[PDB]
Amino acid sequence: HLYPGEVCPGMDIRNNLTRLHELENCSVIEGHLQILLMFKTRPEDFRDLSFPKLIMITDYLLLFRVYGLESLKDLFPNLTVIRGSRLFFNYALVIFEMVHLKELGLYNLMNITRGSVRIEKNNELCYLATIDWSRILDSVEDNYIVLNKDDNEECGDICPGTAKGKTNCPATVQFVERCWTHSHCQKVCPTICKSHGCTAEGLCCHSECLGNCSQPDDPTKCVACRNFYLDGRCVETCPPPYYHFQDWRCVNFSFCQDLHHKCKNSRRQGCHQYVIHNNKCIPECPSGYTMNSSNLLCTPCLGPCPKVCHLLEGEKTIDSVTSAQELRGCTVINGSLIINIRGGNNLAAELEANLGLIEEISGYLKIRRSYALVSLSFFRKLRLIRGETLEIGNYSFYALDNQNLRQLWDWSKHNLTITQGKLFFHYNPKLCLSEIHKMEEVSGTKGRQERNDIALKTNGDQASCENELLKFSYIRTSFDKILLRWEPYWPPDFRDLLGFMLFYKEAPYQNVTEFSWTVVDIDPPLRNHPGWLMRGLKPWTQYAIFVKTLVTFSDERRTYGAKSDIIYVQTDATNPSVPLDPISVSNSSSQIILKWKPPSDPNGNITHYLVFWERQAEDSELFELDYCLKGLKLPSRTDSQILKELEESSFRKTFEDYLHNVVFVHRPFEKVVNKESLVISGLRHFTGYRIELQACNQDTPEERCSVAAYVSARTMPEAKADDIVGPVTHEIFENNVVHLMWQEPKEPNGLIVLYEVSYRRYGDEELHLCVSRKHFALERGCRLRGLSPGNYSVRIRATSLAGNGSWTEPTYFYVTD
Amino acid sequence: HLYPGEVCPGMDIRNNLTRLHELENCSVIEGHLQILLMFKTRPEDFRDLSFPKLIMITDYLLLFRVYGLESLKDLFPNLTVIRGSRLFFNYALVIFEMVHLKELGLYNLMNITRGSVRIEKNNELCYLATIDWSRILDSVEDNYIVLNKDDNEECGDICPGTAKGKTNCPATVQFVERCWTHSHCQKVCPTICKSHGCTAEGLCCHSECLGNCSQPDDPTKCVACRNFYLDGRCVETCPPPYYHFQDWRCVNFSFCQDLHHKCKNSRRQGCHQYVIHNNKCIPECPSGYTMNSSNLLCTPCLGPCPKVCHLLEGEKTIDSVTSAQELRGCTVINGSLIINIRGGNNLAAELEANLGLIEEISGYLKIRRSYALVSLSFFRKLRLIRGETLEIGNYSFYALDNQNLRQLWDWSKHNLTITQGKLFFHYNPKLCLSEIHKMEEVSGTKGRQERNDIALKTNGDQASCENELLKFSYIRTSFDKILLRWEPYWPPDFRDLLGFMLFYKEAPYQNVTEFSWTVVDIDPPLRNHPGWLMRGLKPWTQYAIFVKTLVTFSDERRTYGAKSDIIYVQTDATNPSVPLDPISVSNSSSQIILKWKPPSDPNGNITHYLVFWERQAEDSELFELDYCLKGLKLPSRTDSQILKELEESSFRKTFEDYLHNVVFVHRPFEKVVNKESLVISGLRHFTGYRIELQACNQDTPEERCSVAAYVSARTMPEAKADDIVGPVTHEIFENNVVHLMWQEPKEPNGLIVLYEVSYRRYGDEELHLCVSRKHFALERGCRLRGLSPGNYSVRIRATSLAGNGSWTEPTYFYVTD
Repeated sequence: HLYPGEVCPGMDIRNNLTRLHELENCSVIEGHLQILLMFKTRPEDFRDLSFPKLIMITDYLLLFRVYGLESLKDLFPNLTVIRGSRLFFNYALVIFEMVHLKELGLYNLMNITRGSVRIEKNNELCYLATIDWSRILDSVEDNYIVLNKDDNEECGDICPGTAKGKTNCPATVQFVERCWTHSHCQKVCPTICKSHGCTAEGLCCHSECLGNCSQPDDPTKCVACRNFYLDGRCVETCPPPYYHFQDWRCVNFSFCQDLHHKCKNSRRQGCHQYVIHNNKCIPECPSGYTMNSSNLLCTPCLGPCPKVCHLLEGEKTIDSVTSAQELRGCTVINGSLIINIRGGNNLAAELEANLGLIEEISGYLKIRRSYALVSLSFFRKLRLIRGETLEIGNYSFYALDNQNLRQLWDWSKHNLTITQGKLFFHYNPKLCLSEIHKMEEVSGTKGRQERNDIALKTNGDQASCENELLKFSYIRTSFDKILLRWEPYWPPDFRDLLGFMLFYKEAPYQNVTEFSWTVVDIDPPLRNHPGWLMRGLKPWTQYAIFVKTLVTFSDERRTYGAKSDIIYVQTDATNPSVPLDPISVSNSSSQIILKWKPPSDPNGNITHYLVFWERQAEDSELFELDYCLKGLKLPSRTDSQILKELEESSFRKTFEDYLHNVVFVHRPFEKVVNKESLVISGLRHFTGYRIELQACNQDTPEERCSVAAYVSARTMPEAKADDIVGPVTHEIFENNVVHLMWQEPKEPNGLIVLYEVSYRRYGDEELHLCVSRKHFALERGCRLRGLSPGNYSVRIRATSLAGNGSWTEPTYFYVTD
Repeated sequence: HLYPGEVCPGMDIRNNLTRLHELENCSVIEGHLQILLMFKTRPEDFRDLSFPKLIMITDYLLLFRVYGLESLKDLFPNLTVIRGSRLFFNYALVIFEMVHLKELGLYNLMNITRGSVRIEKNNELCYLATIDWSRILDSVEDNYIVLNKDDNEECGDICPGTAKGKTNCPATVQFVERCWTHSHCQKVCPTICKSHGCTAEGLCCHSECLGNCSQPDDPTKCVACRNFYLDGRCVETCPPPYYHFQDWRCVNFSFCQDLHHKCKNSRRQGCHQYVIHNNKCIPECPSGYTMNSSNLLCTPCLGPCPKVCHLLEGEKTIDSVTSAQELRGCTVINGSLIINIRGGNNLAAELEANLGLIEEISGYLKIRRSYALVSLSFFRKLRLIRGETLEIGNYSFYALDNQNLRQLWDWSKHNLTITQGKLFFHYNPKLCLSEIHKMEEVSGTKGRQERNDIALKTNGDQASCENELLKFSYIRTSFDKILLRWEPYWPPDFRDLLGFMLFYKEAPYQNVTEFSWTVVDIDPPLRNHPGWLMRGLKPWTQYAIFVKTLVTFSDERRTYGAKSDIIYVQTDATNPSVPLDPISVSNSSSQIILKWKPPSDPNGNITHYLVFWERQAEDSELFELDYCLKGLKLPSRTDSQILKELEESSFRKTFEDYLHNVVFVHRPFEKVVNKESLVISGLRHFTGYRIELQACNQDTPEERCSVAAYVSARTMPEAKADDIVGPVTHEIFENNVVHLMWQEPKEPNGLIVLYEVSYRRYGDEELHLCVSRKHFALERGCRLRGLSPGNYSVRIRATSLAGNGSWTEPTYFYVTD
């Protein structure tokens, strides 16, 4: 009971109202309701149309360009709740371009479980601002209501009550009215119940009811079930032996089994092979599980487990990787496959990932005009071709007009078989007959092929199918060049040899398979080991080299020629480049940190670095030239943007190039090992130092390595070393000739630039005086003259390259009056 | 005189000082002086080295990593001016990474004509901040002086004068000294002369001297010539019969002629074929001119005129378009050409532009492993191959291992000949023997080719060389589909036919040459005109279709098969899409402008538009429902961003798709022709209008076209139409029953929502009152009661949907007391 009708799967009404009355009985839609493209329909047609039994909708509702529809108050008078199991572009209710629509009329919808509402292009619709979307939908932030008649202030939304003081329903927030139509207005239950709903008297329903109820506190009287529906009784969870189905109703095993039976054979278009798992009738077994036909339980399959991908009409054409995406993970293909890859990028890897798990093809495989393919290696696991379905002429393998196809599979490792039909190969220039004969002997189709089945004049013609072997004889290397030699091969008829080809490329690893190369041709020898010499190689790199002959195509038995094996050759090393960014920082009196970067061109492995730091004496003129005479200086020793960027970069690159073809051949030094930083200790304070830096790779056997990079730094001085020590003695010979004998700061910051002497009469002003190095040396101190007799005090300060010093303690001294 | 030595071309000193003394005599360098990579050099080596005669340098000066060089005061003691004719990376003086360098010493350089100075990485160089670059170089804004010993305050730059009051040279701007070394300091001439210079006494030189002079006002005593040098006499312009040479000196015809004689044969590396033009010995004739061997004048050559491009060692390999750029504009190639184009983009057009002007190849042409080439059409003007140089085997044309080569040239239009040697073709799958035989008959090489010269088994095998013709029999079109038929062709042996191929592509123009396509295969008929039906076409487009047979390669005489001619087929038209963005704007009482855009899918040519505008009556409830009762409303009728953008775009695209496969079949209207805008006239003021808009393409023969797009608008009202007209009459029946008989605004803005009446006692307050439509209709005016007797005035205002009106004139009226 609880539903007079059945459940109707969602449909797509279009272009005729005769399909709309299919809902004459059913009350719940376990699909989506879409009504669109209704042009000839007139408003008089909707006057006598209603679906009062429709209550529950699972997925969503869509309306688009339905002429003659004025309001839904009659179409869906009892639509209670939209479950929103599957959303339409993240929308559970879409109303788009609904001309002639005046008002919604959905006054019986209270709950929308998922999604938002998108109403747009409704130039006639009114009654939108009078809707409490907060009470209807839990999360209203995803709404979209624009370009309507209520966008501009034009809708006179009037709902019952105003003639009697605005009764029959309340307002909410500014306090604004909420109403659905001109006759029916929105109903809001008390907040004391979240979503169970309330009756007319306001009494709340049972916790299991959703939206509406008939008798308060009765799970058997709900109209909608919050969790699951069961024989007219809402329940939180379906007890055994019932399984939750479609997220809203509970079913027995028999129904799911019958649906699966329908889906096997008698359900072609998009049926779901329902299997029971985790007490849920899921449409399909999830990842890492398999379906067992006995009872349809998603048992965890061990390892790769079958995923049969039945093809539509038994034929699929793979043009690009996107078409292969739909086939991803399919191990067995129940049909025939066609490959027509004309172009793309980085193929044979994504294709291998998507299709490598294929293990069987029921029908036939056909490779046709696949220009970008180079090999069929991407069919990693392909083992057997059933070939139950055969093309015209009873063909199982069809290869045609492949330009770059060079091999099918490695037949020293791979196994394959074909049951029915015969092979076919035409217009495959780069595929020799050797693989075709491997197919006749391996696939067991030797007795099946007949005349004209395999083209003997268009397949093995332009291909490279050398069978003999070539051995390198003399190999020597160098820092730049490489000389190569091999045994002189001659075909049975010497006139049929055109020359050799040499291939080489950068080989960082050893995973080179020859499937991007530099080709160099070599003339035949004059009937003397033929060879070639390289010239443009980069030092200390591994190279992959192999030589292939080139023989003309005589009409007689093919002289297949010889191609050597792939070998790896490593170039020698040379002296590295200059280390980059040498920066020196002083943080102590004798500790200077040094930072740098590895050279841009190591040209080998950098075994050790080399740092030379030498003490630099101070400048000569700082000694014999005065710095306090009139006129001096304190020796305080401490697209245009893109175009200019390219110009500067090219200038720097030009100088780097100049540094790269130079053609190479008692100071305290330390060899840094595997470290890019170095500190120094035991240095004189505040002294200029010249730092020469080198990078090196070879140490013991006649060591030779890079050229030097220079940088300089000065250590931090000592604030104490410049202080004056010793009593300041005074002596006058005849007439106030003040001689000042006092010790010099024999440990200064570099040197003593000048002295300053200041003296002051008691209660009088102090007068200062300079003392130069030359004057101090010649006088062995300072000489003062023209001073009035009395008692004075002397303040002496010393200056160095660091800066001004500290005045000594004022030793007051009295000259006779 | 004026120069004891000759002029030395600029060189590149490197790795040994033995090349430096080559300047023992010459005094002017008409080149560039670069000294770099001097490692083993010691400072003692520079002690006894000087070049006092060097005065004038034309291009620039470069120093880089010259160990042992302390200062240039001895190297270049008389370098007066650097002309800077050709700059090094926009720098006329580069000093980079000069270790051991202390000071510049260039105290005799005054003028730098062009470029700036770049001094960088000089951790020892000082005397930089004491340089007046403004006086030296005219434009100093391009200087670059960083990362030196003067960047940090570490150089005590001291220059003579301080011991004697800073004399012997002045300062300039803060006022700062300018000096070159510790012994020689910069000399600045008085501003009264711009650049002619001054002597020791300050007297200015002649206007033609540059930098320095010996006797003031003497053009014959200058050291450098401002404009041009001539036999020790500076001159503004060289008079005839002398021509300006190298921008600084004048020469006779004999010298330029001898230089050209040296250049033609006995000058291999980079000589300039000097020709006299416009009184200048230019290195080469400019664009649009030619060289005549009689007198070497750049006469204007008529039309394409020869530009012979002699090749280095007679062999050039073209790998990419960049390699072809160097050959651009060359009409005759004196050498041999090799083509090895392996890849690229949009080839055969840029290559044709760069190389299409070639008219002759002296040596041989060789196309080898050119995988990306499709035809030799880019050799537009190639006519004759001289073939004086032949490879091994005496070959002139060498084509080898070309995968996509399909034709050489069209031999109904092109002409070609080859003098010496024989042809060669091997491993050209897509080139049939027909063109090779065309070559044997056209080039005149039929008698030269011998056995094994042309491969008969590896050229015309995989190619498409159909010779017969196919004629279409039945062709009919549709709006979407196309059905095609042709005459049933059968080869001589019916078993050798595999099927037909059909090609079609979008064909906007008719310049289709079949050289991007969609291929569809067709099975042979059952021995009944074979044909195909199309399904995925876009309406109203022109299609290029041609059918090519596919016949197996029998061992007997080739059944070449038949390919039809390229034909152009145009699909039918259908009803267009909806017009985009319909916007309506009101700017008058009856004028409303309308704007829109053409439909996105015209599906033909839009002959005319269709606009339907209908008057909409006002809402019904506005009449019978009061709007002034207690409780009312004034009817004031007026990466997540990327993901959401893609979601919205896909939603719109889904609805457009829904609109695209609909499968199609008395109002005042007007057909707009070839106009996207429309205005309307003669409309009631402030009335709702519904506008239905359509696009159309077919008019007379059973017209049918797009579906409607809707939009609505309202006209602007009249501020006068709402005014009240007519006297306001009053009458009291028994007891102050004030009846107000006055005319209604029978022409309102939509309708009269309500009236308001206000009356006031003399010197007292005014009280207002509403009047509803129903009350006004039933009372035929207003009724007033409960009013004290006396003299009053009435103010009446009318309201409409536009808004509040204007109160009428207060007509004071007296009721009996």
